[PDB]
Amino acid sequence: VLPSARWQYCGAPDGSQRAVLVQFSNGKLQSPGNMRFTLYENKDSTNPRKRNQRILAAETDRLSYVGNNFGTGALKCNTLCRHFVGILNKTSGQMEVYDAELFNMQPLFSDVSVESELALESQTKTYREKMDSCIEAFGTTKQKRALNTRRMNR
Amino acid sequence: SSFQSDLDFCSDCGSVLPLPGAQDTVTCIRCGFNINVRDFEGKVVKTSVVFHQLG
Amino acid sequence: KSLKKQLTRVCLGEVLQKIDVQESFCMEEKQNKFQVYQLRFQFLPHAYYQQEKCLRPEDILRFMETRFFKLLMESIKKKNNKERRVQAVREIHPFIDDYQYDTEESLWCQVTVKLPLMKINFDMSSLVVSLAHGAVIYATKGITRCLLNETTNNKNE
Amino acid sequence: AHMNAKRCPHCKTGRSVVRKEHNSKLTITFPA
Amino acid sequence: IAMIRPKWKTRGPGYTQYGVSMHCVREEHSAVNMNLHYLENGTVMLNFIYRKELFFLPLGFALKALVSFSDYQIFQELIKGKEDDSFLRNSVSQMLRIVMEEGCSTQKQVLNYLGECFRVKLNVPD
Amino acid sequence: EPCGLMNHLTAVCEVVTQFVYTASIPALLCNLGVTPIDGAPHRSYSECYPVLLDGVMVGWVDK
Amino acid sequence: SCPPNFTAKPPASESPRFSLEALTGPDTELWLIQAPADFAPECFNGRHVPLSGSQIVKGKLAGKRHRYRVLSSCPQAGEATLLAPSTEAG
Amino acid sequence: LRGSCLNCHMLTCPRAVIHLLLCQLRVLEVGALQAVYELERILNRFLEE
Ligand SMILES: [Zn+2]
Ligand SMILES: [Zn+2]
Repeated sequence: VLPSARWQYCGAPDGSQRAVLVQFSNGKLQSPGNMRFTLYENKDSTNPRKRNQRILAAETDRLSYVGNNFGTGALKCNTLCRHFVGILNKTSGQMEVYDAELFNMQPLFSDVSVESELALESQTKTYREKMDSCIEAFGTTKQKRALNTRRMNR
Repeated sequence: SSFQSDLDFCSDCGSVLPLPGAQDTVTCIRCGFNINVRDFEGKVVKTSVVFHQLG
Repeated sequence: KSLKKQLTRVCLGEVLQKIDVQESFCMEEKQNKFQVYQLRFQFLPHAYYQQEKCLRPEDILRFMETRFFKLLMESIKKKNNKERRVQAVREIHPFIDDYQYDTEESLWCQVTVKLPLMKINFDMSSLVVSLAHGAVIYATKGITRCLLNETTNNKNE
Repeated sequence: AHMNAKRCPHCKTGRSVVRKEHNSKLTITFPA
Repeated sequence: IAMIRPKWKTRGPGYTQYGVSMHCVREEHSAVNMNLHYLENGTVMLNFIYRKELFFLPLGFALKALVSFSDYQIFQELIKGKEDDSFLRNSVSQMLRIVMEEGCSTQKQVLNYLGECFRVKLNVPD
Repeated sequence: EPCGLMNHLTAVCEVVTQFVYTASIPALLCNLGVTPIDGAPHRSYSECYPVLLDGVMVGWVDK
Repeated sequence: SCPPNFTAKPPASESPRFSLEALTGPDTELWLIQAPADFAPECFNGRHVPLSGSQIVKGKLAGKRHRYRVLSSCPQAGEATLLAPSTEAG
Repeated sequence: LRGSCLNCHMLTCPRAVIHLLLCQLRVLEVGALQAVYELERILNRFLEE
C-alpha cells in the first residue's frame, strides 16, 4: 500500500475534549440550518458512574432534538466499540487521533396526561369487555372474530 | 433546517405520512409539518420479473 | 403431429420472457391525480416454441389485446370495490391511457394502466405476474398436454 | 331444495328467519 | 425457524402459508412459542400464545411498543438487507401506518392501547 | 408404530447441560470484525451477515 | 401548535470551549476510526496506519499486540457527522 | 319451522311441489317405481296448461 499516515494520539483524556458525532432518527441532514447544538453534562464529576453521562440538544427553527449518552436511547456501539476522529494533514502525514462520542438524536415533543383520569369506560361489564380482546387487535382467530360479532346475530 | 429520508415518512420527526388525499399538502399528524404533494412525482419504482432467460 | 401441437395447453408465462412494471406518481390536474403504471411485456422468439406449441407471435399479441387486458382490468376492479388496433385496445376501459406494440415483428407490447389514488394499496406487479401465470392463451378444455411418442404394439404391428 | 325460508304466498308477509343455536335454542325475528 | 405450513392459511383473512416460528426459553424455566405470519399484502401478524390461547397482533404495534424509536428508524431496520425491493418498502410503511391510523403516535400510546385491549384475558390487579 | 419416532443417541453423542456466562462474547466479536448493531457496517447490508449469539442479534459482518 | 424547545435538565449543565477547531480547508480531512473497546490508542504513535486495503499494524499491549488488521474503506454515507466547536463563538 | 309461515301455518313451498311429492310417495308405497316420472310428466303439462 502506497498511502499511509503517522499516528499521533493527541488530546488529553477528558469528557468534552472528546469530539462528538451526531446521528438523527428521522433522516440525514443534507443542510445544517441554524441548528443550535448544545451539550450538557452532569454536575457531579467525582463518582465514576454519574460522570461521563451527557445529553446533546439541537434546536431547529421548527422542531427540537435530544440525544443521551446513557440509559434507554444510547447506542451499543459506544460500549462494544470505541470511536475516534482522525484529523489527517496531507502534507505532514500526521493522523491526530481524538476520542469520539456518537449520539442518536430523537425529536422532542410535549407529554400527554389526559387519559390518566379518563380510565372508566363502561367498567360495569367484565366479560362483555372481553370483546376488546376479540377484535382486530389481539384477535383470537378468524372464527372468534367473525363469530363473536353480535353473537352470530342470534 | 430540513432532512433527507424516505418520502413516505416525515423528514422532521420520522413519523409515517398518511396517504395523499384530495388536497395538495400532506400534513404530518405528530409534528404538524406540510409535505408538498408534488414531491411524490419523483418516484419511479421500475421493477422487473423474468420468466424465462433468453439463452 | 399438428394434433399434438394443437392439443397441448399453452400458458401466458410459457411465452413471456419478462415483465417490466414502471410505476410513477403523476398529478397532472390540480384536483385529480393518478398512479401511472406501465407494463412492458416481453416475449420469447417463436423459434423457442415451434417444437411444442403452434403459436405465431401475432396470435400472442392478439390474445394480449383481447383477453388479458380484460382480465387485468377485471382484477383491479375486483381489488377496488371494498393505429386502429391501439384505439381498439384503449377503448376497453376508461383508465387505460396508452398502448404500444411492436408493429414490425411483435415480440413486445406496452400499456399504461393509470389507476386513481385509492385508499387501499395493492401490488400491481403481483397482480400482473399472478395473472400472467394464471392466463391460458388457448387450450382444449380439460386437456393439459398430449404425447404421441409411444410406439407400443399389440400383436407385433 | 324446497324447505327454505321464503315469503309466504298466502298472507304475504316477509320471511321470518328462524335460526338454530347450539342444538338447544330456536330464535325467530319478527318481520317488517 | 422459517417454515411453510398450509394450515396457517386457514387462520386469518389473507394469511399465507409462510411464517417464522420461534421457541423462546428463559434460563430453562420458561418457554413461549410465537409465530410471525405473512399476509398477502406484505403485512406481518405476530402470533403469541398466553395460557394456551392464541392472540394475533399486527407487527407495528409490537415493534412500536418495544422501542422509543421513530417510525423511520423502525423502517430502516426492516428493509435493512433488501433496500431496493419496493414491495417490501410499501409493505413496511403500511405496517407502520396501521398503528398511526389508530391514534398511537408514541410508545406510551401503543402501550396504553395494548394494555386496554389485553387486560381481561391477562388479569392484572385493577 | 414407534418406528422412526423413538430414536436413540449414538454412543459419542451428548447433550449440552452446562450453563456459562456469555457476557464477554459480544465484546469479543466486536474486537473481531463484527460491527455493533447500532453502528454503520461500513459496507452494504446486502453484502453482510446477521450475527446471532443465543437469540441475541449482535451485529453485522463484512462477508 | 408550538415547538417544544427545551433546556429542562435539573442535575445537568453545559460545557466550555476547548482546543478542537472548526477550521476546514483543502489541507486536512476527516477519518472515522472505529477501534476495539480494550484498545489503547496511545500505542500506535511510532507506527504507520494504511489508508487503503489492509495492514497488520504493530502495537504495544503488555508484551506485544502487533496482530492488528487495520482496514480502510470508502465512506458508506454514514450519518455520523462531526460537530466542531465554533471559531466565532466559544 | 324454517320453511313454513308462522302466521297462517302453511308450508311456503309452491303447491305443485307438495302435491307432486305427495303423489310420488303414495305411488312408492306400493313399489310402483315406474310412475314417479309419469306423475312428473303429468304435472309439467298440467302447469303448462
Ligand atoms: Zn412529522
Ligand atoms: Zn302465511
